[PDB]
Amino acid sequence: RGNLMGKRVDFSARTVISGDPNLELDQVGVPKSIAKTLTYPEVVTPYNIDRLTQLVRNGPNEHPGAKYVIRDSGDRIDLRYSKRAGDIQLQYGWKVERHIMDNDPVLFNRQPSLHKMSMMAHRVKVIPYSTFRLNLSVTSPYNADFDGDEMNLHVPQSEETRAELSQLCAVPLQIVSPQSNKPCMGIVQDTLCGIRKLTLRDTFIELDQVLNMLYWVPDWDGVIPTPAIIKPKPLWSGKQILSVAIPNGIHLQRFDEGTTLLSPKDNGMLIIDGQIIFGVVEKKTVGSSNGGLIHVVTREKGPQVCAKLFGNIQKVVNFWLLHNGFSTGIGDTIADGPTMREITETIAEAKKKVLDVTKEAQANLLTAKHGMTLRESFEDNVVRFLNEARDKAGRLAEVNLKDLNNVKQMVMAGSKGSFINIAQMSACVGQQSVEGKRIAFGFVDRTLPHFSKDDYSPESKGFVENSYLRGLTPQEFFFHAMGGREGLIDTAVKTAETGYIQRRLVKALEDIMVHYDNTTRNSLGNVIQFIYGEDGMDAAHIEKQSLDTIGGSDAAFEKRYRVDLLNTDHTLDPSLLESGSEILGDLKLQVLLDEEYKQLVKDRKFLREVFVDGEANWPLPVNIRRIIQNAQQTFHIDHTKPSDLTIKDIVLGVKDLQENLLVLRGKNEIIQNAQRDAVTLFCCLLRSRLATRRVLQEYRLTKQAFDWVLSNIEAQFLRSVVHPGEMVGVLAAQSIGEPATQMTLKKVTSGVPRLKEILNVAKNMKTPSLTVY
Amino acid sequence: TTKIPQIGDKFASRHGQKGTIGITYRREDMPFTAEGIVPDLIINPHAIPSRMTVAHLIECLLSKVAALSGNEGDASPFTDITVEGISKLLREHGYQSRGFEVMYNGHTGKKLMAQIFFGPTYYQRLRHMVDDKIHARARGPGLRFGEMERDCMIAHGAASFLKERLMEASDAFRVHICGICGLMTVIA
Amino acid sequence: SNTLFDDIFQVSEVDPGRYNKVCRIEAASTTQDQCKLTLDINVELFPVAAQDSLTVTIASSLTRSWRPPQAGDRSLADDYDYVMYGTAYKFEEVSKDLIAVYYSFGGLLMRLEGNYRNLNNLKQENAYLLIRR
Amino acid sequence: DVDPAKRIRVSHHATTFTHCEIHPSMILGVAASIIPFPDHNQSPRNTYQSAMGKQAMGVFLTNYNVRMDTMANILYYPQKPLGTTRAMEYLKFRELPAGQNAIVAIACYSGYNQEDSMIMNQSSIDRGLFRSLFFRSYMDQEKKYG
Amino acid sequence: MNAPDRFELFLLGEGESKLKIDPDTKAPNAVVITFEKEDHTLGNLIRAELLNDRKVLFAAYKVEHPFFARFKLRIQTTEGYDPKDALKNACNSIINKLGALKTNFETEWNLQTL
Amino acid sequence: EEGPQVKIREASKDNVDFILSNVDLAMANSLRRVMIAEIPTLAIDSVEVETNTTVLADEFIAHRLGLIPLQSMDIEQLEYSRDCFCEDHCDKCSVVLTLQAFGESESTTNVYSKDLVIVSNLMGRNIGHPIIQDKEGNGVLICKLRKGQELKLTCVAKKGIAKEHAKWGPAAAIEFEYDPWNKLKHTDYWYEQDSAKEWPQSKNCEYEDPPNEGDPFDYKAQADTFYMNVESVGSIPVDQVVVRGIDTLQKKVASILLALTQM
Amino acid sequence: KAIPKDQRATTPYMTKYERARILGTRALQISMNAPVFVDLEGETDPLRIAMKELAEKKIPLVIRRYLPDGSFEDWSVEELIVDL
Amino acid sequence: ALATGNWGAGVSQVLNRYTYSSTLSHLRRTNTPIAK
Amino acid sequence: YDRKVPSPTGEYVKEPEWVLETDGVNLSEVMTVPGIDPTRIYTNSFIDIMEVLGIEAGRAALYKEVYNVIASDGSYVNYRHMALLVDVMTTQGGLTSVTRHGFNRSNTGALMRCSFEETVEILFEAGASAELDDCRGVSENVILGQMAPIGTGAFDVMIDEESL
Amino acid sequence: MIVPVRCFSCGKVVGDKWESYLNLLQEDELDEGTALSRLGLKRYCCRRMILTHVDLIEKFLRYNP
Ligand SMILES: O=c1ccn([C@@H]2O[C@H](COP(=O)(O)OP(=O)(O)OP(=O)(O)O)[C@@H](O)[C@H]2O)c(=O)[nH]1
Ligand SMILES: [Mn+2]
Ligand SMILES: [Mn+2]
Ligand SMILES: [Zn+2]
Ligand SMILES: [Zn+2]
Ligand SMILES: [Zn+2]
Repeated sequence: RGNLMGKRVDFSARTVISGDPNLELDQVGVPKSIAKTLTYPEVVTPYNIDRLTQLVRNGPNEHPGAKYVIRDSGDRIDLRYSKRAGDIQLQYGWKVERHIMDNDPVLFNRQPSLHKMSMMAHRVKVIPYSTFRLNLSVTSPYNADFDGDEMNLHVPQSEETRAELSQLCAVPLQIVSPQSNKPCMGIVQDTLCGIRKLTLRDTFIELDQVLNMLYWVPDWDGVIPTPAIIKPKPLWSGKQILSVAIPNGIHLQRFDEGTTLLSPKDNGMLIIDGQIIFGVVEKKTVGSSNGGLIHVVTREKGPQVCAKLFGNIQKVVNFWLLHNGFSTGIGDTIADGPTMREITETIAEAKKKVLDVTKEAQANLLTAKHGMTLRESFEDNVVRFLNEARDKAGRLAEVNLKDLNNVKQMVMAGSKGSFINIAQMSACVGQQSVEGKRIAFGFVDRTLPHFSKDDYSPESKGFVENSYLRGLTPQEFFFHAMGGREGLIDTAVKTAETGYIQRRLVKALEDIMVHYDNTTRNSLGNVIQFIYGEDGMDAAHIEKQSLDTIGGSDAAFEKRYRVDLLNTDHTLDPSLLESGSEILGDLKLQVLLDEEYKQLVKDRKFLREVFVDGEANWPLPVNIRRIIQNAQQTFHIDHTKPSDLTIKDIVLGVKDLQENLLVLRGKNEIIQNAQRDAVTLFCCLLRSRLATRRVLQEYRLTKQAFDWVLSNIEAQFLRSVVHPGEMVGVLAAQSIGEPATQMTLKKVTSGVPRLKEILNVAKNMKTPSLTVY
Repeated sequence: TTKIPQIGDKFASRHGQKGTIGITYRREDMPFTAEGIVPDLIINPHAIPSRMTVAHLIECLLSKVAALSGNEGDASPFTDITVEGISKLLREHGYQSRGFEVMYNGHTGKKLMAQIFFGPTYYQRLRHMVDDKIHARARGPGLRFGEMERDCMIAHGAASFLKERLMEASDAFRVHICGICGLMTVIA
Repeated sequence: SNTLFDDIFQVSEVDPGRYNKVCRIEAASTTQDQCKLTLDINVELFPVAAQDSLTVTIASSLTRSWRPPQAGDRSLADDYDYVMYGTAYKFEEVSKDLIAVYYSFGGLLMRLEGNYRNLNNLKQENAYLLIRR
Repeated sequence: DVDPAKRIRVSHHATTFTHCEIHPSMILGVAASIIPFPDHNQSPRNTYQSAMGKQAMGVFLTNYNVRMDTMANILYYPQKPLGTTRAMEYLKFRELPAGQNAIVAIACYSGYNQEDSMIMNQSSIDRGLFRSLFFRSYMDQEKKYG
Repeated sequence: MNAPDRFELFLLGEGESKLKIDPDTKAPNAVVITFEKEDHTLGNLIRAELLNDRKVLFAAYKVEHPFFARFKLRIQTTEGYDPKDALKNACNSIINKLGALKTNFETEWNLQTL
Repeated sequence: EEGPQVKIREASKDNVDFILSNVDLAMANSLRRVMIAEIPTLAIDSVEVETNTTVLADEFIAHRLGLIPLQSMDIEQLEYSRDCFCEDHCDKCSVVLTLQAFGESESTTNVYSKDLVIVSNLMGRNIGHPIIQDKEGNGVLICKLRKGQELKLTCVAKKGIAKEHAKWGPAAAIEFEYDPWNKLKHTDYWYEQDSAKEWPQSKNCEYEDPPNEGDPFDYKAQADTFYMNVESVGSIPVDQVVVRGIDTLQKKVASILLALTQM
Repeated sequence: KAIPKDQRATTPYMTKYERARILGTRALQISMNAPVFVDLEGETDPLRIAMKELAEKKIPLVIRRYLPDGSFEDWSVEELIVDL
Repeated sequence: ALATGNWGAGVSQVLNRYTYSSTLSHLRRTNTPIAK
Repeated sequence: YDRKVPSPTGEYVKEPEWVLETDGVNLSEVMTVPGIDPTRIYTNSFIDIMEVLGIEAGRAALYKEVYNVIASDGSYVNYRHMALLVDVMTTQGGLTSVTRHGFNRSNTGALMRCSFEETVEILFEAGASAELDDCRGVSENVILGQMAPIGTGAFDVMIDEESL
Repeated sequence: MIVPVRCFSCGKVVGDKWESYLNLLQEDELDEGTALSRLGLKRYCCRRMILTHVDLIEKFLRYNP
């Protein structure tokens, strides 16, 4: 039982962590002293007889050394105490307990480990000074920072055990996690703040620095890119150099509010063939976002390339930031004198509204809503007036801050800070509260002995008019400390309660595994799900894709999918296809084209039943839009020529592909049907994306490009299928627990208390509600 | 025993925000001001927004002024001292009112495109240091692998590792068993 | 060795939009009224104002690394003042009966709207931009 | 016509006062009494400080060289904070400080001070910045009822 | 304890040379010299000079990790022009430039009254 | 004499306010760094404590001793202890000093740096003399003694550089500025209402021509003309810090040509 | 309880797990001086070699995938399509 | 009872001596054994 | 509430509808009231949905509840993880809790983790009941000195005799 | 304990001006600011060095053992 609690910890060290921008994402800085204590039993073979010999000579005191040499018979020779330490002849088959060295797979863990991503394998990088070092972007999954935190490093002891870490646990193989079918690692702090400044149009760089920046990227091919400016001075763009970091064959389109192909605001994102075309690079693109740069590279180029991308981007930006500089100070929290007069009036305006409701209530003219107290309606209105006031006063402060304002800058890049922050620092702090109400009359009919009895005003019950810049009044101070205290306490509870839930979730789902028949079962062999996640797919291979068929007017649906060769106005113009003019009035093809349409129209029905809401964006395997954009890039498709695709090509081809996307292979009737159900949704997506008109009119694919797209979808589909052996149970529990730990905060029980009320199956709920339409 | 500040030691201001030394740089490499002044510490700007610790930015401004003027800086709560009031005095000393200053990069001598909030600030050295928590338990012939560490490896699917990390040193004794009765009653 | 576009433009609006070095110009066209142009320009290295006249040529020549001197004294194939170079992500809008293309100069965007450029504008990266006076 | 810089306050609607606060800053205890401009901080961060302060190095007493206690940390060159409090006077802080007024820069530099970490001037560390003494005393005896 | 000695910042350890020259593969006429026991003082200096030479196609320097005292210098030059020569031309140009400054200073220092 | 250009504004035994001109920022900055960290100097680097009844610990006093500026005029005529062919230290590579002080009077006895006594043979070279600049000839106050307290030490000075430890640094601070008028636009000024009105104008703005309204950005103007000001710590004459700095950098650059040679 | 080489419903593809254990077992044998089946073009690290053997399909191993009911299918490494 | 902290507890503790103010603080501490 | 519905032309359009939220629950009876839509009635009490609408309905509510608790903080979790939990809680035709319901196990084995200071008592009951340990857990396999049939151990590796 | 020998930030010798600072206060009755400035201490880093020191040795000296 002692070994069931980690009492006998052998071959592992622990220390303080530190961030290091000059280490690769999968590496871990292991201080020489610690690497001299941990060992790995390596066998003597002609592949290492030499190196092993050198180590043993270096002994236990010099780093690349060893501590013991075990002989065939099993005899141990202590290299520190042995009249022959420097006189040994290694024999094939002998063992040498050498110190850990560069690139050895080691398990790294930050407790509490409620996330498989809290234990990832890292390559060893032995360095000087004490303290374990990490790349800034591995910080989020481990949920650590560098103000005292300590993590554990574990050294695998066998050859099989070494492979298991690097082939399953390796940091790169975790970037895109199944918890949320999206990356869990991305660019943070400085690099994030610095990357946005770098990408701004006004950001240009001179030759002297571009060369250094280029050279900082180790995967650079020595080809100095041509300046975006050649005129009176060869000037480059931030975007230009950043692209050296992004590998070829990457595409990323993202349209924001008014983003156009000429995004004036330098909005959205557009990276073609590994070169940014337009848009400032920030959290939306480089963050752990769903369909961002990181998600793409991982899938498009693989985990190793993606891992290298973290380090490349960080070197160019950190370097660029180290010579540009960024700071923050009191100044950044000061709003315009006129803005302050607009803010103070906004607040005074709210205090007038509250004053009118009070008079109204004191006169008894105010009426309470159904099932609500007179006093409840009153409070409800005053708090709304006051929060409304804080909020609007906050916007005034934000609008005023310039694009130079550092606080505003960190918010635009997505690296620390938010609205509520600016609003409280610069303008009004807001209404304090404890247990969802304004500060209560703790003394008789008053909040403090400094007020008069029965004072229901905003200053009386906790409204903090002042900002942090201005400083709180002693009353605002105490009120805010009462609000604050509630947070410290709730956090302790939220921390104590969630930790227990996380362990109950694991314990209950711990033995559930995906078997070779795609079935999900528990240790007894009971079927929990006839196919995992009712689709037999691996969550880390699922991406949010829009199901077009479902939305829009019927006209728009028909204008996009309907093809009528028997109609001069609804056939495929001869310019979209060679056989264009001879397709007209082709009875036989039209029959084929009506089959495709009826099937799409069926889907529209089907989808509108499954998603009654009408929601079109749903996570699925095999990102079709990307495969298509890639095809176009790969085959340099020109929208100025008619394709060479036959109609039978598209229809029959799209039809044939659906027969190969396999989840289940059983030859019996039951399975073949279970196989049709599990691929129904993806198939509805497929048909809407490879509808003949879409292929010829929108994508302009050629017979070659098209053919390529099909085999790709197949290879990716099969690749997105769940692997038998997946401990899907434990995964599920941790996926519900880890984020449930991040629940620190209308009148319905939610948060942890609700979850604990759900998982307990309590007969007496706190807020038994009933919604009746 | 004398303890010189190293990498990993704790430090913090009187505003509820600690931090360990990530690294040390010599004066040459440190960014510098026109007057040749160099920083003893460098804290990150991203540690400002979320905490909303305005007091820290104000302590700095007040401290800069106090040191230049020779007067003690009143940072007492609930008084009429103001940032604006503190800015004027700082300005009267030749510096930009909001505590900002121009700085040059130590590697090139070239300027920084941004001005840095620069000023003195009180900092506390905390106990519990690196060399007092460095544990490496790897006998030859926190820091634990508990139930949660096990669940993790389980999700990774690393059964070999799980078996290796939990197999007691006890001898893998060899026994014989009957196929009819799962007992070790076989006389070998 | 080539040239793909040539014309003179009437600057009608120069917007700096919250920037401090680049402005987005939109000049009309001489001769043909169809032709239009929206382009970002590094004002610091070539100021621009309203009602000005800019001679704009696209060209595509006079991908190997890059060299600064010598060639910038000999084969000076630049009889202009402003010289950019970008990649075309050309979205031939085929708007009604006109044809509008797109160029990207390190983030600095450009867009022409005409129709007599069918056998002019490439469909590939390499595309310079020259302007004078 | 009030200074647009001062904090806003509510006008006095009473002529019934029976008492008056000697000084509002006295609602604090010894720890918070050491935080500069606490009325400008988010409430919870003041709490963190009142805790961390107890983990600082200073000069707990002036007779440390004579006491033989378990552990002790004496800051080499204690400094009195440039930004004090009126309460500090009675707390004897300026007499027995726990910190130094370091020149602090708020900047992204080499990026080696991210995620609540900090870069410290090595040259400063050489001239004694933040150096401290650390004493540890052991105790032992002899026989018992044997 | 884990911290390396201070002298290692400027003193070459055993088995170390001041210069390591290797042929760059990413490009022709390119070299990557590893300067041991030197920092930004020399790296940015020789770098800035190598840039004044027009027959130099490429010049950049970088210290891969602040823990260690060494930097990499990559140089690319026109055919026929040896990169090891540009480093010589740069070094000499510096030594001369500095020598002149030492003279001009010891001169202006004399014309002073204090 | 063509090339770099010195143009001294002020000069004294402590500071050298000058104006480097016609040079690359890199060189200017490189020299700035060399003066700060690589100019040889002598400084206590070993202390033998015989008697210490003072209120201070050994390492505490030791630490301070090493910080005491020592005469380093002929520092070049003193071999590095690590090079010297002797065993440990000798007059060829080190200066030995002693400190003996007793609390005799009733009033606190101050132990200054003047009380240091050289016990090794200086061989006629200006070196090892504790630097003094206070109008009292006392120098740096090392420690203080109460009647009865004693302190008998033995310091061994050694040649060293700041890179190894700041104590060995001859420089104090080094003002450095260029382009007082942001004409090059190397920096983007932060402001609220007015960039110019809010940012204090520099001393050097007078020594230069204010930009002219109409003139468009001069995109070719580089960074030359740097307004410096060195300040000596005393172990070496102000002018020397500069000169020797220029020389040291010159040596490094040379040590490389020699490397190419034997390469 | 054995299943004919025909009628196998299980995936033709190797699972990340199968591959991980195969690369681990095989590397254990290589580290123990066991003979190698692929031309060692420089590689010395056992795992690095094991991987080369997997690609060139020269690992004489067989995976016995058991079904929840007791039965099992036999797939040869050579046979298994590797794409993870 | 004064050495343990047992009364009928942790009523008595070793005086803090980390920093002067930390000692002051301890001497003015309060504890509540075991609605809001 | 605004309701996303298909407009007569096909495209989804918002159509407001009056809805009633109640404090207290009596599904079986409110559902029967005239003028309402029994087809869309609902309650955050999945237990009542189960006893009145059946287990399957219960599963869906149990899901919607868990989902909201997480979507509440703007967080997202792939459907499959919450679906798995909801299924485990529903397999036996009832609503089984996850928070340590059984004073013995959850789905472990006797030879598994030595829970409780007395594993002996658990052994007695196992003997008197003829308990059969499948040996699929980690702990149970640890004691047996074997790797668990999980992930990498969910299959066996054997030498091949076909490769020429 | 006692006047640090050099200023932490720049190294400017400052540990030889404590007594002077004191006299400039008592005997010359000058204010702190005006005093530090007459001691050649212009940059706030050096100024703080003396202005913030706490000469605890005086109280230490007051012990007999
Ligand atoms: O990535 C991060 C890290 C930290 N934080 C936020 O930091 C705040 C607390 O900031 P602290 O500085 O007190 O936390 P810490 O992480 O150093 O604490 P310990 O090591 O002592 O446990 C908390 O409100 C937390 O959510 C984030 O929001 N995101
Ligand atoms: Mn932390
Ligand atoms: Mn933190
Ligand atoms: Zn039997
Ligand atoms: Zn000697
Ligand atoms: Zn100073």
